[PDB]
Amino acid sequence: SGFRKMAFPSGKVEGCMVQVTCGTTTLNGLWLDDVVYCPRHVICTSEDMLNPNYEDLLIRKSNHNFLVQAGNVQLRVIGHSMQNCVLKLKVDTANPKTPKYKFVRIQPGQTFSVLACYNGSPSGVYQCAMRPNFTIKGSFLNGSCGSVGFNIDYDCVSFCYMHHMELPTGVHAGTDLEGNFYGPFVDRQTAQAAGTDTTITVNVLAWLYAAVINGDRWFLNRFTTTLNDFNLVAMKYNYEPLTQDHVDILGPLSAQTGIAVLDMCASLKELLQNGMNGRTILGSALLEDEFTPFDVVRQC
Amino acid sequence: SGFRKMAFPSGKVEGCMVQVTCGTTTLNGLWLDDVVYCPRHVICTSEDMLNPNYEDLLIRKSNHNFLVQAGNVQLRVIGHSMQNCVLKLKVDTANPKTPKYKFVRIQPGQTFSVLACYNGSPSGVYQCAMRPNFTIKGSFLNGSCGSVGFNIDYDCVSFCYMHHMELPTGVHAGTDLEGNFYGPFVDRQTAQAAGTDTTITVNVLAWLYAAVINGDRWFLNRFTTTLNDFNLVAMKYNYEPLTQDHVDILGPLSAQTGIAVLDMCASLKELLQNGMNGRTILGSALLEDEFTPFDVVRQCSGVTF
Ligand SMILES: CC(=O)N[C@H](CCc1ccccc1)C(=O)O
Ligand SMILES: [Cl-]
Ligand SMILES: [Cl-]
Ligand code: NA
Repeated sequence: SGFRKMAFPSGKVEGCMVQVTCGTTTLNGLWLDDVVYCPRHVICTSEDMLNPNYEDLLIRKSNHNFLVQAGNVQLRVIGHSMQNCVLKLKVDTANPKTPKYKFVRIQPGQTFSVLACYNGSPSGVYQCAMRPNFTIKGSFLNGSCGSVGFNIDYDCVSFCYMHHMELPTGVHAGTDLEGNFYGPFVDRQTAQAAGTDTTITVNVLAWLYAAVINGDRWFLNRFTTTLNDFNLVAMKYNYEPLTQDHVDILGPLSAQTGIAVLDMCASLKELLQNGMNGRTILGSALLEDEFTPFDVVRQC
Repeated sequence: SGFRKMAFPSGKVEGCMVQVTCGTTTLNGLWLDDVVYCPRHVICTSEDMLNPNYEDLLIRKSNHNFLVQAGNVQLRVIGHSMQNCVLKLKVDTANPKTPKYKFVRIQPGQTFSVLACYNGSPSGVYQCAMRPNFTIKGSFLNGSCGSVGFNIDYDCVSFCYMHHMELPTGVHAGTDLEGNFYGPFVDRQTAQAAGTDTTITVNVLAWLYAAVINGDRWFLNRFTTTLNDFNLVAMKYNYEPLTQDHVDILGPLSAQTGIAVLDMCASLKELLQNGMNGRTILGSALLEDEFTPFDVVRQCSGVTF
């Protein structure tokens, strides 16, 4: 037993990380088969940060303006194109370490691992969630752009995130591996701000079910709630509305513990009213929202 | 910016994980050069685990009693020996993915990454501290025995931990890679309990420095203190004593933030005596003690492997 923030093993992603240089700008690229994916803003100069014309900056590049390095090996760029906010550099070598992979666009509430990289080398791995405001609370320094987020279900790597920028509140914005931004953000240094963030209600409930599976019962109560009454209370605490989809998704955890989803909702209403009274749940004195129903069933 | 519980990249270790089976027991092995390391308790039945005679159980077994599987490849065992509570299975093939590595023994308070594995297959990686009572607060299910803990320094993997068992409190016990237990534990089915734990003071301070580097500053104050004064408050709150060595190790973070260690100790004294008054530090309502000073320097400067 025990309950930990756990990331996927990073090895299958490590063997895909390269350094991409264009101008004086170096960041990370993802090398799959014969394509290197990286943030298109690698082609921006210091005066092209506010309103870059990516189509114009790209057409002025030759393949040999792109320096791609896989460890000590210079890769030969033989093609360049742009898909949304992702630059794709065709190279003359397929990565021999390419894992089985796919590209998946995730929804808010979903979790994934991030392999934080600098100069094409891995620094560390951690778990993140896509926040309801379409940001992630990452750990990223200058040089981290092109680091990716991923899940590994059953030997196949699902790439879901590529890191593009830090917003003024210190949270992170990026794209799927088709180059489409999560949320209303753009790859320009024009003033942008995340929407008000909310707590991921379904994930809190999943983590309360995990606490019960690990033998915590102190926060349970004898009450139930309607789905509608729960949402009226929870939104006063900046909690996301719980949908009938979310209720359904919790069904297996409901069945394993024999606590109905709306009984557990009453427990969460009460925890929001009382706080923890100097107690902890699974080692936290806050209600944790970065574990999904799927994460809890995998780990428990 | 941002600050997360961050593991080392696990790829160098993923290439060393194998499945070891002896009779009805399957758990994980570490394949380095031509030796597979695993818990010696792989040779035990249920009966055996109550009062095992490992010497006796092992001399009975032959090489062919150990089934070692590296993905879909059987390795041939050509030798078996025991070192303390670890079994060494010599195999006929050196691991071609053996990284630069050494075996190291860590101290309580030091952190490392665990690669959680099942049937020889890597499942998850997480960061954890060797607790002052020599347990780790792990996440392990049936079949995670032989999962390992490590640090990376440049291109060298330092292996520091092998998982052997769960204690009745849900915390975990194991050995270094030379088979020496961390803490007062034995590999038998018996009544064993974790000693009462204590907070790793130098790590809480490191984490307060991480918070300041990330602009979380409300807990800072005009006051300073002394080791002796702080250590009387520490002892009272079940905190490890702060040594001069610990002050020295925080040197870099004190320099890089403009908060002296004893200035930050005065912040920590006020937090222990007063609580957080409904506030949070780096998204926690508790004082976090599983980041070392080196963890904070590494994460906040982007050290790479
Ligand atoms: C050095 C670096 O990594 N800078 C990025 C923003 C760099 C950028 C440039 C052009 C358009 C959008 C974003 C960050 O992490 O904040
Ligand atoms: Cl999703
Ligand atoms: Cl309250
Ligand atoms: Na102070």
